[PDB]
Amino acid sequence: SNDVAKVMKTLDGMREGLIQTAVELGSIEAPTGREGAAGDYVYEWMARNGFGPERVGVFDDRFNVVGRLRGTGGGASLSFNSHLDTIMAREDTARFADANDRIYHEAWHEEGRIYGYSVVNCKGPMACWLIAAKALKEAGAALKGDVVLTAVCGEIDCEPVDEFQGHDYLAEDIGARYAISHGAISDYALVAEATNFKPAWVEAGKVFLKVTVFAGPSRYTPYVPRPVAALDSPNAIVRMAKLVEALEEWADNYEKRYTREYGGGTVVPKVAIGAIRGGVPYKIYRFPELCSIYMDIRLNPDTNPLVVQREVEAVVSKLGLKAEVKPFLFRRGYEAQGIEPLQNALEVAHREVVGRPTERPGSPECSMWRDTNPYNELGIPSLTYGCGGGAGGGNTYFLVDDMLKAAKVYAMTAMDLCNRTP
Amino acid sequence: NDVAKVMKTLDGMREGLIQTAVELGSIEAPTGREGAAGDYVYEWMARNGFGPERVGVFDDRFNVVGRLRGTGGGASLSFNSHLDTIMAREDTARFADANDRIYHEAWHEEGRIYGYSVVNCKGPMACWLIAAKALKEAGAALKGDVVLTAVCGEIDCEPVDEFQGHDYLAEDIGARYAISHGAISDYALVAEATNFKPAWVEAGKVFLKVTVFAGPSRYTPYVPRPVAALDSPNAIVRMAKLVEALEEWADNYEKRYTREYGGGTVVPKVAIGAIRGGVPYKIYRFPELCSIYMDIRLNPDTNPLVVQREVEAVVSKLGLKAEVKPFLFRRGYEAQGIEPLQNALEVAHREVVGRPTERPGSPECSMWRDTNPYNELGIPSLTYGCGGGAGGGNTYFLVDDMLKAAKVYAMTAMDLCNRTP
Ligand SMILES: O=C(O)c1cc([N+](=O)[O-])ccc1O
Ligand SMILES: O=C(O)c1cc([N+](=O)[O-])ccc1O
Ligand SMILES: [Mn+2]
Ligand SMILES: [Mn+2]
Repeated sequence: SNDVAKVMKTLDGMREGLIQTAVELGSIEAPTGREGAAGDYVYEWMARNGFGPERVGVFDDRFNVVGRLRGTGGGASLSFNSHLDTIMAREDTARFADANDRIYHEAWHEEGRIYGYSVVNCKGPMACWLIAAKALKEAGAALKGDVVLTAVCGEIDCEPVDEFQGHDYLAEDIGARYAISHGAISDYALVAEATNFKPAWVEAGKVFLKVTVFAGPSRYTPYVPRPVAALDSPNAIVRMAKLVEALEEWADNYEKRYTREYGGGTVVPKVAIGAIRGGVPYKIYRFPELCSIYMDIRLNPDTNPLVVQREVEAVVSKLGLKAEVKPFLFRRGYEAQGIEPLQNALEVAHREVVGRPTERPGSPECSMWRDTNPYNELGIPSLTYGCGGGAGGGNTYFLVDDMLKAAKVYAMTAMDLCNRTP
Repeated sequence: NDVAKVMKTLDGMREGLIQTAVELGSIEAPTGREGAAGDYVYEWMARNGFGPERVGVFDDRFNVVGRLRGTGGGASLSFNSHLDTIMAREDTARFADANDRIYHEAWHEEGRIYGYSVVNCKGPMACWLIAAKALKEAGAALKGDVVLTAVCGEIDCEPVDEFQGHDYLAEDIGARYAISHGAISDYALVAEATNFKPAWVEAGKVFLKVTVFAGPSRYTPYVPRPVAALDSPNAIVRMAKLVEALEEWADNYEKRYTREYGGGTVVPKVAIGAIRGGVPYKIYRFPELCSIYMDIRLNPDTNPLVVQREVEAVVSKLGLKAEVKPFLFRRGYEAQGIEPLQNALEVAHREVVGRPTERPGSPECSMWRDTNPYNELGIPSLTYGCGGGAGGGNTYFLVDDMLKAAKVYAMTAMDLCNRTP
């Protein structure tokens, strides 16, 4: 009844705490690889507010933080999940025209909006359910089941390859899936990231390909043969340039050919060339005999990675090029099974706070990697839901009013779902 | 055909097979220190031109992945075995004689090769390493690639409480990591010890830490007696009562959740693997708490939370205050779309062994093996090897049997890798 109203009033009074928590958290430097400090904040925040957190991680400076709001007994568990890492590092001048742009690294309340990529993704939705949990506890809401509060590291799609290995470059393998596999299990799970108040419970897989084109023989610049046809060039960089336009057209058709509609959303799987190199910049007097490209290829839940690899091998084959197409990352995407209880609990809350039925999610938010996948993979029916446009968009701010709305929806969802008997 | 040629090659590789298993089995490599074994296999693969790569989370605990590349257009088959062994010389806490011999060494006697390190799992590993060599030296025609995968951390060690990170990790940095970072293929054969009996279902597991509470703490000259066990201020005493209740629950668990699948019969068992409270060097006050650590195997269709509730209920029935906390959960799977590999292996087996395959023993279907990650990731996978399981514990292989296995592995590959995906 009004045990909802009681909590809602409480949250209305926590607006200033909602802001500060988001800003203090968003202000912390925490790109993937250095989320340690961000975790420490969240651990101690949970600690002060009595959620009894544990650090659950593979490395001592890169870990997940898990706390709980324990219930009276006999109810279903709900996890809330957001990630501690952010996209931009001040380091990476190789990816951004202005790696040191204020919006990439800081977070502030102007207006009544909160700006910062670190807030959109993801500190942000995290602040929303942290506050939401605080409300439930202090309003003394009746919950039979546990609320699991899971702040994870390494959600962002950084992966090791070649000589870039270990602690510095790992992400998802030590993130959510690790936390869940080591205790953070629950009946259902809500991943709080930015959709536009549109729930999604399908997500994409991905396979990463390293395509290395071979050529040669190496020649000192005064001996290079000219003129020669591009595809016959001894310079592997030259050949690769030709392979790139062939691959871009293949990609244009890929996303359309493998578009697929699920109940949880329409998956539009896209392809991008994310990195190139060959050979080394500090020794350029001989062109390279080889040159590599690095491809991000998203998968719908029903696409086998090897199928995609053969398609790419075929593009190369059509050009008459000798190349190695080697996969160095594979993760599966999933659509949730048995999602209705969480779907419904959320739907009820959403119509109360936002006012209309929920809409079908935007394709990009269904066609990415979010941590709904590890939960789903492990039998915890899971969806994603939060305010604002995705940072991949790129949105750069949240409205404070919308964040408050979300925190209300999160709390309401919990009060419904956590009072069911499993 | 091109088969007889391979068989004859294998008949001639008998001493290389022995040498490889023994040199491999001789290396100290309990889970947590599989580095040296990883180094050996890499160099073995390098010598035979399989172009290996090291794929790992740490630079001294890694997986080794190589390929025997095909002409093009066939199905890919992985062969998988693990680099770690069960017993460490350190483990005086689990074995009465931690420094035996069978636990740590490996040697050629009869026409046997002895050593737990050989049964599990250097030897089945040797079997397919040799098989690949035979295939390569005989110039066998294969349309599809053969992927050679030696993984770390297969064995069920897991971090818990204060034991975290590098030293205590196992499965999270092993096979699933290797597969997730490149070692993918169409099908996968995990070579571990069955008795030439294929299995393609495997069990999951949930580990529970159960802590019983009591108190108040008392200096020994003040301890209240007599008191009923369940009322003792000593948490150790209460835990002792709970242990018996849990053993009773365990006896019935395995029968209640027994389940037969197409891939084998799963009988999920329960063991109390560890206990502690409090510390041995401050015993003048009994502990207000005491913990137990439970290994509970799950069939593929059991939700871990269900098991947690069953145990919480056991505690509740005794009037005890306890915390039941899970610290490990992994799912077990039955393979889907296994038929092509099942058939390829069956045909090979009948040719080499002479009779049809028999149904696997329940324990080989009801454990953790690396068929689970492959299946989880959509690569249909079964287990097959020679000899009795180390969990048995068998302590040797017959070399004749090891040779038979390598032949089955080789033939399986020649069939499957020439079918169109
Ligand atoms: O949730 C997101 O929008 C999101 C975006 C990126 N990104 O733009 O790189 C990465 C991870 C994310 O979750
Ligand atoms: O594969 C096995 O038989 C096996 C046995 C043990 N064990 O007996 O402890 C552990 C891991 C294994 O894979
Ligand atoms: Mn995100
Ligand atoms: Mn084994």
